[PDB]
Amino acid sequence: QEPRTLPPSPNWYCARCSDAVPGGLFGFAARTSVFLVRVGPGAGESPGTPPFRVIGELVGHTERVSGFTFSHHPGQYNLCATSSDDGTVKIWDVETKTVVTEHALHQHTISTLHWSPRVKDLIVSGDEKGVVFCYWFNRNDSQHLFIEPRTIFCLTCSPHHEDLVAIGYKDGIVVIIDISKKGEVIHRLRGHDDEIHSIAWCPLPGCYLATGSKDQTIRIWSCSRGRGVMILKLPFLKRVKERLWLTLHWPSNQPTQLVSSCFGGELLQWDLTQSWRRKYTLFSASGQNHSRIVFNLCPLQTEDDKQLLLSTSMDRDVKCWDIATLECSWTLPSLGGFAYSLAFSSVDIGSLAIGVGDGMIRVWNTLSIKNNYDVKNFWQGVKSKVTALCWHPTKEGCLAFGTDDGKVGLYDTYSNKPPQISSTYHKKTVYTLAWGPPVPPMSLALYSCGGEGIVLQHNPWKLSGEAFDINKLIRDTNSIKYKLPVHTEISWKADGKIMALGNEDGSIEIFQIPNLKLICTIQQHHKLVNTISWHHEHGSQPELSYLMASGSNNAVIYVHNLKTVIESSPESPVTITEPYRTLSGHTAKITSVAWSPHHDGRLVSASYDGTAQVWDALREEPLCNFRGHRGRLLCVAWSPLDPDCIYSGADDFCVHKWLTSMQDHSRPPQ
RNA sequence: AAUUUUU
Repeated sequence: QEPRTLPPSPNWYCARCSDAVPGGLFGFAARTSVFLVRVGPGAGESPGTPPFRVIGELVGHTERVSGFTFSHHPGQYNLCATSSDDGTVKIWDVETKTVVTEHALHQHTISTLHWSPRVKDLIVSGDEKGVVFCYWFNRNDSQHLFIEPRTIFCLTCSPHHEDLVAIGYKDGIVVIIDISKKGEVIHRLRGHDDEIHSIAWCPLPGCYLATGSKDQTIRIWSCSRGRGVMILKLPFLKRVKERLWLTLHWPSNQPTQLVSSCFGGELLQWDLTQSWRRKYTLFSASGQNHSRIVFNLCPLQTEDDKQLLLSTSMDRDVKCWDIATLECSWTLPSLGGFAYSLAFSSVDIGSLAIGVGDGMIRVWNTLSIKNNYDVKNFWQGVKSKVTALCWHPTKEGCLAFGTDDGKVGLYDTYSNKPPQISSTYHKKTVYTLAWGPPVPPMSLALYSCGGEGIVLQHNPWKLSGEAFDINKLIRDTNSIKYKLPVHTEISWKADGKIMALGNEDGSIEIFQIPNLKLICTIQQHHKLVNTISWHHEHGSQPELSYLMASGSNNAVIYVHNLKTVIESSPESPVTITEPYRTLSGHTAKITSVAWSPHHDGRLVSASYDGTAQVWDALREEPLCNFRGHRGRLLCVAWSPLDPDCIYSGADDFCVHKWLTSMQDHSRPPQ
């Protein structure tokens, strides 16, 4: 009864594209949005489950968000500012999730921005050209500063001095400017030999400064003396050149300690008291750690007075760290491509496979009591966009996948093995996979449909063996010498006695089990058919299994009843020109349709119009419309455990789990 | 694992 959101991956190589504020609110730049996560007691989570929840998304930017900064002024914790490759800096209100005000002052790509800790309405941003804008949103004032012709990597307002800002550059230079003095350089800090990844000011006054660099050192500067006081060299730890991003977190609670990032995304707490010994402590001493570099660290203090630290990483995980134990309280996984596919296993209830465009299958254990985002990654053998997924009907852990390259493979979810790869490769992208009875000349066979329109029948147990093109059986059995339509969808009836094929011309053909005799042809659709779905067998009316839903590049959805024609098994093929039911309201093509396992005659549709709609197919009534995605939907799967609950993925790198009863709208937008 | 990735 709780909606969940699998978000896009936090953006890489940004000095500050994630922040957090007291009372458990965290924000991180993913793709062209910022995602807000409530963490701590106020998340309202059930006990025994990580106390975090995705609650909001900041939609508005046209391009990659490069920077994100919360207001840390008491009473103003709801406002935040972002930066984007679209040249704009936007002030946001998290309560309403809308843009308070924006500016387009930078003339070059923005590097980072920072909300001033001493001026309520002052946000300072800087670009790759070296230009810095001081912006006071209260009365739209603006200051244009140029310090040096060098690329800015990071910038950090002094916490004790309103006029003091620290700027770190790609060449390793670090300078401290005064805003009152037209960004006059007060101090120039030379020592680093490589790009500056983060600047952290001492939380106490009396003016120390910490900098982290690709040159694998952390420097502590004295702003009064203007020179470095202490140099730290990142250690080499167990488990060619290694990528490194070196960010720093200087905890107010422990002024003595410093926590920076290390190779492979290890985290380190440095004890500055033991300067000469140069002691450090490794986070999670006892696979809870990141497997790739960490870009951002965000302190979060919950209302419980528990001190946490959120980390963002190239490994596409957001991790929450408890500062007291140095252990990982929870991890939030993320997607790095479009959610092309969504498949719920019949044998293993709860397990939902996700075909992602980053070339990695995710398996999400929806059933987990202890973990709401319990997701296992399968990258072996994929390496290509996963465009199609289909669980095995009987065998558990057996997962069939298809790729943009036309490759079809068979994964063992339970094993650590690489998947078996079918020797036969589709010429185009694999649109759909389906399990059904074997056909000549070949227990269950695996059927793959290529974007070139060829349906192939592979041997699951001898995937190395040549797959057979089903068109040959269709021609021989039905005595058909005309050129067969190119197939775009393959679907089996629940009994597996009937196979439906959808073709690029929009027609749909129905075949009988033994040797694929053509029983009937349906010509409702006038564009390529993307999706066909048969109704489940367990229902108040027995004849309900004969209902077939159909989705094409037109927005209209058709339902057909095939009990009359299937029962007749006529010697000569029958053509249906009239639909049993007509589902009208989408605005763009239909990518996927799915009948509900819990209710008779209830269909969910996904569409390029960016919405999913649920229908009572029998009364041709639109029940509810889900508008949470910000892109085109590609796939829908009904929850097999909850009747009100649906999963959809879209081209916005998002999977949403939403409740039919929670939607505010009945029908798709006009 | 690979990846300055974001079709």
